[PDB]
Amino acid sequence: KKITANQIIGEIGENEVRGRFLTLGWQFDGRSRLEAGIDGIAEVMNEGQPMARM
Amino acid sequence: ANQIIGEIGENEVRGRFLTLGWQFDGRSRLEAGIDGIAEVMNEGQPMARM
Amino acid sequence: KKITANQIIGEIGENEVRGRFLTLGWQFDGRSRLEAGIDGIAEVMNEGQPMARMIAVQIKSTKEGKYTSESDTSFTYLLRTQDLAYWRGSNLPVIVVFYRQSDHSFYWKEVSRDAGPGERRLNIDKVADLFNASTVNKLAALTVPKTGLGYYVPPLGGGEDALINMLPLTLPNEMYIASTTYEPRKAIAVILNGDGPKRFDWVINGGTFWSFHDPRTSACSEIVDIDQVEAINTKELALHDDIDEQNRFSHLLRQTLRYQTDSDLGWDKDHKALYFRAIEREVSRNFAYTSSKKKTDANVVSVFKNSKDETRVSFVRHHAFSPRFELMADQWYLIITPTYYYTTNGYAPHQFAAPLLAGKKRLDKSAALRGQVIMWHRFLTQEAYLMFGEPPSIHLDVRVPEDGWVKEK
Amino acid sequence: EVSRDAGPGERRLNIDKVADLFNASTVNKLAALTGEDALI
Amino acid sequence: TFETRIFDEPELEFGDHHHHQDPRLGLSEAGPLQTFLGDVIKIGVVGNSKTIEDTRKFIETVSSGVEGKGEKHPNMHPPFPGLGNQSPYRCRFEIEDGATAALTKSKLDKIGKEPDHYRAVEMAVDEIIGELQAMDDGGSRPDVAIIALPVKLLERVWNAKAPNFRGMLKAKAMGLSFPIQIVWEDVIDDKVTIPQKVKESSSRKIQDIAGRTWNLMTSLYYKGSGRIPWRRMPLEGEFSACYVGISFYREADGQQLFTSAAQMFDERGRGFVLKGRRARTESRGRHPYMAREDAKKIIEDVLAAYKLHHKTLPARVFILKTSRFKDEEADGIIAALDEAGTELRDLVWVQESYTARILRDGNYPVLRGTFVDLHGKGLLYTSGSMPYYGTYPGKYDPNPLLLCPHHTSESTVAQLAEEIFSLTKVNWNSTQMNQRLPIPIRAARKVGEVLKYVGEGEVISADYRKYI
Amino acid sequence: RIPWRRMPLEGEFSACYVGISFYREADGQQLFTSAAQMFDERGRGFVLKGRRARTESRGRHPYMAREDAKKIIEDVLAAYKLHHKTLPARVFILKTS
Amino acid sequence: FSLTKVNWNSTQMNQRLPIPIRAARKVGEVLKYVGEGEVISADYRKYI
Amino acid sequence: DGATAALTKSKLDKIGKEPDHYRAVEMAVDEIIGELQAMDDGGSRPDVA
DNA sequence: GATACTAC
DNA sequence: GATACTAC
Ligand SMILES: [Mg+2]
Ligand SMILES: [Mg+2]
Ligand SMILES: [Mg+2]
Repeated sequence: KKITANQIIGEIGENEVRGRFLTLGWQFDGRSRLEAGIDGIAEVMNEGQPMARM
Repeated sequence: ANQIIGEIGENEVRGRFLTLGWQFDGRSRLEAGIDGIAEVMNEGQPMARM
Repeated sequence: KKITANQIIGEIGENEVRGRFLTLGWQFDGRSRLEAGIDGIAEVMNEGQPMARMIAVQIKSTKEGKYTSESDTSFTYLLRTQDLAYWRGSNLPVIVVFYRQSDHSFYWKEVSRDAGPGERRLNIDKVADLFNASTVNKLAALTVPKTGLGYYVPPLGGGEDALINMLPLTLPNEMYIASTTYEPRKAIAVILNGDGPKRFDWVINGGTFWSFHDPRTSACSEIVDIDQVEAINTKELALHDDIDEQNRFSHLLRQTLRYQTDSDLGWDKDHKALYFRAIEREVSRNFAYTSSKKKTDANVVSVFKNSKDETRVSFVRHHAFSPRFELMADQWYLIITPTYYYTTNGYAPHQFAAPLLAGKKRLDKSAALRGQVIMWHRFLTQEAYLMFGEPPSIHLDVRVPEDGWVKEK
Repeated sequence: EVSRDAGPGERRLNIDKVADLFNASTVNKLAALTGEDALI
Repeated sequence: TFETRIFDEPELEFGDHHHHQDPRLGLSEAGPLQTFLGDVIKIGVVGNSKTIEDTRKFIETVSSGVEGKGEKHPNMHPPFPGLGNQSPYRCRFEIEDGATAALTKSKLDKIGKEPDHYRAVEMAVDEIIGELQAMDDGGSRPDVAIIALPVKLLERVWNAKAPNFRGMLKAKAMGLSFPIQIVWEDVIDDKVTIPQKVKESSSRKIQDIAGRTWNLMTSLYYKGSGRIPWRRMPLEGEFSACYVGISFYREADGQQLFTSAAQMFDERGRGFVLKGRRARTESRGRHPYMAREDAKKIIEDVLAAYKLHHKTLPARVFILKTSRFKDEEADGIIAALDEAGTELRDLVWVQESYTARILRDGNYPVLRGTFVDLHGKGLLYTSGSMPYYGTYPGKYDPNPLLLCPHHTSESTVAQLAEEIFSLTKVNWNSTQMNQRLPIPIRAARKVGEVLKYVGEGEVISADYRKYI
Repeated sequence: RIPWRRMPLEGEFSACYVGISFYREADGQQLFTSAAQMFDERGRGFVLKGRRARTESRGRHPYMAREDAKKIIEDVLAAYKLHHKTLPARVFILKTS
Repeated sequence: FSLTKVNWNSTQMNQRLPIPIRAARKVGEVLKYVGEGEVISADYRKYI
Repeated sequence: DGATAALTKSKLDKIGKEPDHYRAVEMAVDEIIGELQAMDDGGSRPDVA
């Protein structure tokens, strides 16, 4: 069961994008397995104030 | 505003784990105590050691 | 663009397994996209308190698929050799869960890695496992090491209703207190020598009949003047402060119960019990409850021959019980103490009876006691004044972890 | 690392730098456990 | 319906404030509560010329450590860690040479050829007491003595081929400087068996080699060192208390009944105090009930013993008795408490002969520590299916006990039941968890068996090591 | 609530602390006395109070009398028994004059 | 010497006087401006 | 947990035998007020008693 | 160019 | 022998 580096770099890129979204005061969330080539959803947030813009 | 810095710290710890590569996993909303469970991959061919 | 139903079925199965884990607590956690082998990690909770004990779980599901050798019990399944080794060099124990949507069925089984290679062929059953609230202690037993210096697991599962040995007694409307016709011991001899029906519904304490029945006929009014009848409310003596009235009412109740057997439940003296009587030499059966669960044969009287020859009789066993007639805060109660009795030629009191009683008391765990008290409640609850109630039920808070202990109590 | 092998526990972790950096330097160690005088 | 509760298993305080519920694991993990200042506990052996080397072989055998025979139940059968380095007592036991004595076969036959049953036991205890007293006044004084008995003796003192041997020897050894311990031959040598008086065509049985050693070494350490191994953990801010236990016994000449009492409390530092009294309390007839004056004197003595140590009077007094609190003996206690201004009081009768029981549908009985309020009384299950040993140790069904408070006690029955439940695993004689009776009742009963043979005008000590 | 307290030792006796000072009048020349009381709680706490009455005047010397010295001791001992249900084993008095 | 750092008015470590006399002086500082027949509180939070 | 006061049975027995009506009520309210005042001056002050 | 469903 | 996710 030898994994490849491809899944590693994909997970790393997703985590880094989530971290960059988090450090800007946004809200990013990933999807499941049945997703249709569509990754998670981001929400615009002010200083501790959600705006429900996705 | 401490929730955002806790989430940032957890994400950065997961990224540091994933950089060398150890298959870290987070937990749910009502977590109390242990924040995550990590594996040892050992340069591919992962082994169940948490 | 197009997605098959198989991944949908798998995702539904994983979600329902996660929900089944969550409905007992246990804080089930998901997994990333990089899974290989283990599908999830589950903690153990106790009423909201985490305990940091975790189990690895692999989830399998199906829709409309019939399992191999599907029957009531067999339920065989085949594993993979290459995946097993992944479960061999692991810290946490690994379990396998099977889910079916057609009958909404969950099952589980732990893979064994004791000393040798895996059997690769699971032979799970449906009576056990079944992934309900039961068998939750035997699942949680796979957290502690085999050495186990300390580190016990609290009794998961909450609440089970038990019962008590006590029986409420509803008293009749009236008694039949009468005039002074006292006799210390001849009061039993006059009815003993009489040709009328024999009754023991009376006691001589201060010159009174002390009867629940009408003293008009059936050989009851030959000792007392018939003109003296008294009955008002039974609110003067059964609910009265001093103790002499209480412990004479206890004897009145004991005599009333002693008369109302009519099965020749013979009264002994060394143990204060009613020790049955078989009319004919074989096993004498008794009450069957028939509560839509079982026929529940009683097999009360037992016959046992010698160790080598079936001709001579060794001993005959009967059931019995002892009453106490206790009380608190009105509503007099009855306490039942079950006991065994031994005879030799049917009608024989025996004289080496103590070792047999001790040896049988060494056996007969608490399930036999519960069954015997249920039998003795249902036997005599089928003329008047026998207004017995039901054994009161109390709801305990902690369930005894009987699941983690296999057998041979 | 929390010492999970002693008897009574011990608080007051003494975290020193360099030797306890969570980087590629320490990974196998992380995976190892699997009178004077005066006058008046 | 009825209101029911299930209490948790209480904790004990052993070692550096470390807490646990099993005495074995607590001692093996944190050591005793009060450590020995010295390093060596010296043991002397008195008996036959064959049992002395058996005792020595036992000591050097168990010094390295023995293993338990438990595979399915490992909490029930833990191994013995030894008597060195990894010791659970932080001390070493040594048999000093010159502190041992042997009984000649010339005089072990004269014991066996006496037609009367009385003088044989009398001369046996006189010989042992004389040897111990000769050992006392010299430079070979031990800390605790062992009286390991042969088999040929154990056909007259026990099998009688009729007074008691233990209750007379423990009464004649009250004036010595050290306690004594009695061991039979089977414990030290696992190749011999002893019959059981009547139906002699059998042999008595004992536990395995690892279960004996825990109790034996714990008792030896407590007897030799003098410091208690563990005590119950006190809770948070609570009023100071002094526990008194009262029981009765029968004199072994006739049918007269006597009374006994035991005191216990806490120390200003970290330590329990458990003791008796330096007096007897007469007979006053055959009844199992105490008078008024003796109860008042007992309460006064307990208060004085507390005030000598703490320099202040206590806040509450807790009294336990194996009898109903009559209306005459419940007034002397009130008067003696009101002469000192003690406010909170409690009086509880513990009854063991009760019939009511709780039944379950399974093959196992109820949990240990079940409480049901039966309209002002308490039904406590102090033995049951303990979920720490992994099973229910025993056969048939457990026996519960009833707690009945007096009408002048200011506490609900649930708090009193919990306090009684917390006072069970204080027995220093054994290291088992399934204990049924509270420590004050056990301590009041243990004094009486030794007080039975003391006599008139003799020395009575308040040390508990002369009775345990 | 109180932030910190002095750590007790092991084996001490129960004690209560009293402190006495003196102070002049508002504008005139008289001298009253003042007192404060202090002890330890049953659990994890501390008690530090003053009194509920004034101690009147007796002249211009910074010294108490035989009647004003008893009442402070009675109040201090009565405050302890309301909390610990028993008298203390030690009384500690501090003064400047 | 032990009863010096129990002053809740300050967080210093160089206190000179013990706590009871300091509390007595602090009470008497404000007890002199209370008129006759007025109320006196035993709470220490009204003096510190 | 610390803001709980229990009147002893001895005190309630003492106020059960005073044949003056006003006096017994006076001792009862004095006892309760003293307990409440001791609660007030301490560090376990509640919001409502 | 490797890992996850399920049916065959 | 059926449909999805990372990149080279
Ligand atoms: Mg799966
Ligand atoms: Mg002993
Ligand atoms: Mg200030």
